[PDB]
Amino acid sequence: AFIILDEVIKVTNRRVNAIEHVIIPRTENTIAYINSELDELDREEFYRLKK
Amino acid sequence: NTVSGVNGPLVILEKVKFPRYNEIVNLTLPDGTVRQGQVLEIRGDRAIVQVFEGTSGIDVKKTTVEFTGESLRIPVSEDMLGRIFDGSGRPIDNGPKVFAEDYLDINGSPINPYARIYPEEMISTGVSAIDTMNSIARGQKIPIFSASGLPHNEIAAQICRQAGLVRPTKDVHDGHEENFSIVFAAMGVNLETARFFKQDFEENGSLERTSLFLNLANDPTIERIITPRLALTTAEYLAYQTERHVLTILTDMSSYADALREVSAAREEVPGRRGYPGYMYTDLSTIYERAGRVEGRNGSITQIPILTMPNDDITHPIPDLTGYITEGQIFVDRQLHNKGIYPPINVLPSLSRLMKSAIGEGMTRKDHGDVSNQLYAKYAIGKDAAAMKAVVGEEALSIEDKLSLEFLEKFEKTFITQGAYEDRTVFESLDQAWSLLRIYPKEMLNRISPKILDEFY
Amino acid sequence: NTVSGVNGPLVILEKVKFPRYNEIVNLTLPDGTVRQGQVLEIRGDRAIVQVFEGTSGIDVKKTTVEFTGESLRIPVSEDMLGRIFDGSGRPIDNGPKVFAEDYLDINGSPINPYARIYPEEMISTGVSAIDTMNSIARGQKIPIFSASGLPHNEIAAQICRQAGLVRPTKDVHDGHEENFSIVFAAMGVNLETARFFKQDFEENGSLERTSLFLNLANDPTIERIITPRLALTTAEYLAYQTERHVLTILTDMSSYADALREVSAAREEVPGRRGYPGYMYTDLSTIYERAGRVEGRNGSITQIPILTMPNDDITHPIPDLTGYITEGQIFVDRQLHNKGIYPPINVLPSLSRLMKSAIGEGMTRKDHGDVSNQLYAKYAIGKDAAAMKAVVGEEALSIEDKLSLEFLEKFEKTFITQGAYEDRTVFESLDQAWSLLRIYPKEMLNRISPKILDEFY
Amino acid sequence: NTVSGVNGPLVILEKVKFPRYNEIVNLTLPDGTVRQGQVLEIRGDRAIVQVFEGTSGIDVKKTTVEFTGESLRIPVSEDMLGRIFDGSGRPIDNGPKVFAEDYLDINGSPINPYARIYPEEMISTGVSAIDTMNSIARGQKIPIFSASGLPHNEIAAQICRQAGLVRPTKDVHDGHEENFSIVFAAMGVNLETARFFKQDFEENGSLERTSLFLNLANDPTIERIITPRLALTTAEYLAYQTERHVLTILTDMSSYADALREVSAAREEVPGRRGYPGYMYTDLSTIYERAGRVEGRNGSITQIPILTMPNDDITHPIPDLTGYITEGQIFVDRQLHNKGIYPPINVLPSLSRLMKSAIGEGMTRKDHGDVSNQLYAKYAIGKDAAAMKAVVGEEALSIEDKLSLEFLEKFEKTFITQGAYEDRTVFESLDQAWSLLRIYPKEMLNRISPKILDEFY
Amino acid sequence: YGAIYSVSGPVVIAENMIGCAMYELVKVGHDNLVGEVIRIDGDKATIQVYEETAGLTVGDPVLRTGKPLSVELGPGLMETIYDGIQRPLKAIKEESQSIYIPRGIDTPALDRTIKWQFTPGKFQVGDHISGGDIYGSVFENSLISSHKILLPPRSRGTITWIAPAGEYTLDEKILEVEFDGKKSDFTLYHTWPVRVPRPVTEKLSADYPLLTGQRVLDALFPCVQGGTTCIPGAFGCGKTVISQSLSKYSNSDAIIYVGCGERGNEMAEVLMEFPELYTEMSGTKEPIMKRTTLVANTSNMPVAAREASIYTGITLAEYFRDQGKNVSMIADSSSRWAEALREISGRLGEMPADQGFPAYLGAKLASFYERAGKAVALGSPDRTGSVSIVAAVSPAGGDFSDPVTTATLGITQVFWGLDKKLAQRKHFPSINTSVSYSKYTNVLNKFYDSNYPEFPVLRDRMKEILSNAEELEQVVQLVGKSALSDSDKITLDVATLIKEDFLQQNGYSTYDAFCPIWKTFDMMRAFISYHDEAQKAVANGANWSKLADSTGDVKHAVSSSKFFEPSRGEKEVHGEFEKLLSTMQERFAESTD
Repeated sequence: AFIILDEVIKVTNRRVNAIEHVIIPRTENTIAYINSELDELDREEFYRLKK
Repeated sequence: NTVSGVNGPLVILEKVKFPRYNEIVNLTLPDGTVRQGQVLEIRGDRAIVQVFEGTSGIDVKKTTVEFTGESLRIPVSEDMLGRIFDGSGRPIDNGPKVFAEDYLDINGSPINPYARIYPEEMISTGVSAIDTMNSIARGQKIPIFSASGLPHNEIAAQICRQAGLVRPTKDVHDGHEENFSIVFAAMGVNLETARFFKQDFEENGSLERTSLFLNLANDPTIERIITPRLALTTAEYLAYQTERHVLTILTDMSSYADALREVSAAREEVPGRRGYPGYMYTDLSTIYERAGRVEGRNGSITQIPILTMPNDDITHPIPDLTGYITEGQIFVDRQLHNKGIYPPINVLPSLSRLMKSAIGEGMTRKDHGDVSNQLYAKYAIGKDAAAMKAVVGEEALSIEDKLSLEFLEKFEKTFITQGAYEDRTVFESLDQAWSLLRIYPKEMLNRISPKILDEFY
Repeated sequence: NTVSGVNGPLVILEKVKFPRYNEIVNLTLPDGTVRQGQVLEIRGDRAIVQVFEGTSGIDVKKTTVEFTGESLRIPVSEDMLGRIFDGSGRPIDNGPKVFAEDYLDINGSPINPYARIYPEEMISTGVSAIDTMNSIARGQKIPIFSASGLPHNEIAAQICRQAGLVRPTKDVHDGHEENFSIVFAAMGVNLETARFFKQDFEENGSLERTSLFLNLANDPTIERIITPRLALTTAEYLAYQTERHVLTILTDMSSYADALREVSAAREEVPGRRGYPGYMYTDLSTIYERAGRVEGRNGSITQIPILTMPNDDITHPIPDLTGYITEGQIFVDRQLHNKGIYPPINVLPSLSRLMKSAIGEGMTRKDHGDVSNQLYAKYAIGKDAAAMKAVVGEEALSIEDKLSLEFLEKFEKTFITQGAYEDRTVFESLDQAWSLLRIYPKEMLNRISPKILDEFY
Repeated sequence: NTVSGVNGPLVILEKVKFPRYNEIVNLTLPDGTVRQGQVLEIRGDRAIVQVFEGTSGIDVKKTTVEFTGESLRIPVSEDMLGRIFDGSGRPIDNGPKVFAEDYLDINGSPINPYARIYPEEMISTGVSAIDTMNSIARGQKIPIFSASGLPHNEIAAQICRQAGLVRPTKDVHDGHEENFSIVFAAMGVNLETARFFKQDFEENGSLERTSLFLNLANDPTIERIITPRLALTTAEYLAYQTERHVLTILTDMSSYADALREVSAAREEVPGRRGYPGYMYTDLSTIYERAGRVEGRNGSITQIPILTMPNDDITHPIPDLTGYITEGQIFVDRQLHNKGIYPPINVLPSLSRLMKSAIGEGMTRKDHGDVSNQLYAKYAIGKDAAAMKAVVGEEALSIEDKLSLEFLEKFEKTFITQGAYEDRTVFESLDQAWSLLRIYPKEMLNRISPKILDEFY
Repeated sequence: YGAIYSVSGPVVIAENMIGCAMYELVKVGHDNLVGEVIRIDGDKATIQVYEETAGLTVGDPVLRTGKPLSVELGPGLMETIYDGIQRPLKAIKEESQSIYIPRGIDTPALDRTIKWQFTPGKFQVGDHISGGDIYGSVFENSLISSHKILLPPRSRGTITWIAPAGEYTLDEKILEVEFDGKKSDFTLYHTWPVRVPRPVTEKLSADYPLLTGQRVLDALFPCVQGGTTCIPGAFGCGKTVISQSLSKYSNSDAIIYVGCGERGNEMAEVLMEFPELYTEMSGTKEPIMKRTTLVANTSNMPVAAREASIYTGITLAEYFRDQGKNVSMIADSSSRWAEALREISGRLGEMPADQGFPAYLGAKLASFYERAGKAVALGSPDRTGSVSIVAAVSPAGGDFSDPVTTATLGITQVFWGLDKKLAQRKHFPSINTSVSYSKYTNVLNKFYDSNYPEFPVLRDRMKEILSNAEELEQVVQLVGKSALSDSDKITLDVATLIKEDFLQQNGYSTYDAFCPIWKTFDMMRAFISYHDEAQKAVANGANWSKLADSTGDVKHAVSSSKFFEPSRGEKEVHGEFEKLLSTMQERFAESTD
């Protein structure tokens, strides 16, 4: 039981580190990139209308 | 009368209030060439015209106009096949003009004798991934969604070469009995590829059966948009008067969309979301209108529009609006292309919502609609299992999922893959579907009624 | 005539059509104040002007004009060394009266006798972090890209105090042959920041060899845009007449861009993407052209502009335009600062286009460039491997990888860490690099030829 | 007397400049239908009018206009209550005249006497989740942020209908010596919903405690924003002159916001992000200014606005601006409604920032504050425990997690869940709380003073 | 009268339009095109012209008719297909020889040759009369002779003339009303403005459930006659199949099918399919057709028609409502109407401010909605009529964040989900309890309690099984399965059963033509009983595996339920499901010990 416990904890430890460092910041950066383009399409339109 | 001004490529005429709407006017320029333009709008003591040849040369006081008195209409013959035209139907080979037996309107709004009988008989394009999954019916218009990073021009080409070689397969199926003719319209496409299209018609031996309208990007914007309307009108004449099965292949919608966009930069009409006109929908719908079973119900026009996504996403204005007007969509994808697949067709967002009703057992089989339904569910799981496989490890896998991972690859590399010259029987397609499904027990199936399954599996 | 209206910093003047473009006019206010302005637009019996002084408080018929009849030019002199100015060329600390020996108009193009022979000599500040990875040639422009929460001011200060001590050492090597002068233009910065820069020039004994132009943010937005340009006109004069290498430090670029943006959303032009100007590029381009060797070929203008991202991204319209025009960038990072590394300049994506050109063999080794290629590769892979170490542990970390982990630490704490009075030289930097690089086997070190490798491990 | 045009909701009437701003005008039609409207803008020989009923169908010559001479104000009275009104405050009850005692402005402020004295003294809603855990004291404005995935109207009614049955119970403990009145404002409402509120009130016998104003959604947008403004003014008069504690229920702020975004279609006023005004702040503020302690301070006007997220986005502009202004917020989530808990207020991110400031005694107990800390912290931990249980299993879980789990199920199914016609007074709520918390020993209860903990476990 | 100022797109501008209003019917040009003055700018009127331009010149006359643009509702509406401007499509096929409307061709709003049998009302001479009171009735079909001829909304007076029973035309006058002097003579047809909500005696709260005929739609949140509903689409997920399928399966006295701006193939399908198939009301000789009045617009026809579509359609539901007929109006898809509105917004040149979409859009969507509902029929004899609006919503850009959907959810009280991932997997229509709500629920389950069922109890448990499954699935994906509680496994398993039997059904259930409430209740009742017995069974001790193996025979039997049709027990209560409960109880006995 010990030897197995020793192997499984090593895998569970890698997964926490992976989701924390890689996954979450990728979701932040991608969201942001798209946000910045997106708001500008709505704004420029209003300026076009006004002109 | 005379030019007051020119604003962008749009030319502002000052003129007296008499012209027809969409009336051709001829602008006399001092350079030995007279050109035609069409009043885009008629207004109070002025009209704004975009001139169909060139974009420069208009002068203030050195210009003369004379009103033709006749709005543009396409002069139509059913002898127009076996001729090479440009975007105005003028010859480029000197000699073969459109000519006429009748004169019909470019919008096709006067005649519109489209049958109130829903797509009926089967059509194939000889590509298994198309035929089985999103099955084409005559009069059905289902778009080809592509993305650039692709040999998307090669996929269009493949379909053009394949169209008319399918037709003896279809005669035998009894989803065709009558002549097959091709109407081919080119907008903003490369030089090399224009020679590929001519060459594909030549091989087939359907050069006589086809009309080519060739329009480049160095030919004007307004003139680009007219081109498919000429083509379309001629197809409607083919379908109605002589009860033919007409396939018009209309490439490239994206080029057509830009052209619309460049205008309205001096019109009073204002542009909506993402700088696209709000009546862009209206423009697409005029093109799309000639498509459907004709009255006589022995002819039809089937329409295949070719769209390359210029940005790659499907929520971009060009694809988003089109998908709505049409009944389903067909997705080509970059990812398959990368592995080294041809024709690379992803089927997961691909669905045609009028597929089941059109088709029946007499030219397909009853299991055609069931066997397709099974293959989507299994492919979908295989795709999610793959994504999870990367992140967590093989910890989130389960027995069904491991089987699904293999299924994905099996399907991708045997089913979807085939040569350019290759064409496929629908009945054949269906035995290859069953084969892939043979690696799963039957208790795990549920998108097929147990009666149906027992017969063909 | 007199003032019809003012809409923001635009002033609507009614006056006749006789003035020239950028002709100075003077506004007589009834408040006992005169304000100067320059014609941005001339129209049919009216002009639209941006005033350098004030931004508001402009009347109708109380306010009158007299036109100067003279276009906007800078009295550029060479005995301008050691004198202190503001953002218009008035003294604020009682530096010597401007005089005149030549007048040059500001247009980003005085006489423009910029480069058609590229730079090839080397300038070192004694900073390894900068010099090795980014080889600064005698008329290249490499900006400093930093972000908020960093001491960008402090690094700009390192350059200014350490320059003018390293340069005579470099004079003997034939890296230099002539004196150095610094022309510092500050834009839109705090009192506290402005004093810091002045403190650095006093402290060294280069207050007599520097020109300082101070613009604060509470001085008009129109004054702020003229400030970098004024500095640059002067800079070209010193280069021309007395043949010195002039280094220009133009800080801060974001402040300048905020000024342009207010004069583009208050203009009758619609601005580009993210509400940032459509000719924002152009405005930036004006500075940047004014780079390279100046006639007599022994003076030059070299540029380091200082940018702080106000939104922490290279996504933003300022970094992306800036980086295209210049030839490299020197990148500073947040992580390194937090840890206790000064200067905190990271070397991960810092890049020099004209690296090859800048290195020589009559004042630098030829191995500067070869060894650079190794450091950039090794550091880059090493940073990425470390993040990877965190995730995986030691179950996908090799022996070789352990060695990359050691190279990374050592590079950070030695190569990048040096105090703000520590002076290096190129030969020392190479020697220290060689040592770090030494633990790697021969096989590993593969982007550098065997001839070089074998001699120096 | 001559309608110039109609451009959407906005109507241009051409008649002289002698009217004042927001003066009611009458459009007299040959249909015998008199419609009143209010001038939005007045300009030289034209005014721009939004008609309350309809907005179009007026002739350009067969019409006349008359000016009332009175700007819009509400006839306010204490005998007005217990009656159903439209969005202009005109009976639909088929009851008598509105009656006046004063005419008070509905423009945004009547006299604005909003105190510089902070909230104390409990106002009871009769919902356990709100009252104990998020104590609202008079003058505070705490919104309910709900979604369309919840039954927002039904929860809103619940707060009104159970409110004011709390009051005899308060009078005995001596919280309230003066009476309690409800002002209920319904916006852009569906017909079933308008009727629903009256029926609920009738059932409890809360009908004559409240006045209901219904504006229906077929009624134009301008009427709709006027509705809460009418309500809020009536309330400020009852609260000031006859000293009563008033709870004002305003649903739906999202429909009010839409109206504001909606008007602008000939104005030279541009909106901000997502199409919603840059001045969306300003409009919110307007409702918000009537809310707080009245002068004399035993009466108050207490405001609970109800905001519906249409797409579950907390980064949606409507909630964000509001959230900054408001003294906390109540979050209601879809998840709990799904388990079948009703009301389904998750008290997980809900907060009252002046929680301590409200309670006392005589309408609360001393032990109220300590308990609020025990239950929130234990609950949060309960959610975390549910996820862990799924993973570890039931036969491998911790003691501390097991307790936290037990608490989650009881907490949800007893404290939050209450019946439609079951009133939950604050004294009643606090007892149910001790039963839930009892399961933890004294050793695990510690955000409670040992004095309390010894009284009640 | 007026002289054309400019023609820009199919929009015509005309100067010299005075004593004109803003909804006027006009004849445009020398071509005499049907048209309407939408707005006016000073003297210059901006007119939307409902036939295309291809040759209309400037300076041609514009003649105002002296009245608004209205639609005609008379007899013969049933068993005929019209367009959205409402000119008979069928009559167009013979005479013009063009199946769809030709340019420059005009045809009046209804057929003027058709003769109808008039039978007298409940009025005689010299009687006081009012609006929506029944002046007669016309035997309109064979299924229904329920077509009441009414005095129009907004009419009162005394009837000077009552004509006797007989055969007449619908142009041939039969009624004179005198109010103050001659009000007008009346005929079988009556006119109604498509821009006003039709008058009503009172609106009443909805409380009578309609059964959709789809077990899944009734099960989670019941439909009501008088209500409002959204069904999500995506334009390739078989949204059409379920729309047309609902229409057949739902049972009302009159049904109005409104194709807003459609494929043209899809419209064609319904036109063909309905006389071929049968009603569940025993309809004969073109069964379904006799019950439907059909509004057909394709997107390829003019944008004006497509604006007009919804409005004509709602007025038709409303006309029948006043007669005391209960109506199902299925309008598909409301997002295409919004796309027509975005088109108008840019063609006139009005400001868009609803995310690149119209100013008016949010309010126009609400205005359409408020015309639907349950009511006491117009006129004093008192009848019940109702209109349930089923309005399809689908993307106009984003997935639910498009303007259309955001507005519609605000105003709708019933929402039934449709997930895309399950659509591609074939498990449509998929109703997700998070993406679904009904505010009508509480009055509806109390209604079903009166009818016989225990229904409210089953609802809570149905919700609980679906609800926990979504949360446990998120732990399954990330962590994996190596453990998942005995109780948690059970919930997952049973939720699969609910998907397969209910949620999946559309040409996969051999009985689906109309499904009673009792049968739905009986089916769900077996699922819930299996659930409670199972969770108790693991807790009182018995392995999860032994419990799967012994339940065995019954578990399959509930899996197979969906194919089964009423053929045992009553006509709505089914014995195979009743038998099932008792056998279940026996399985639990084997399984615990």
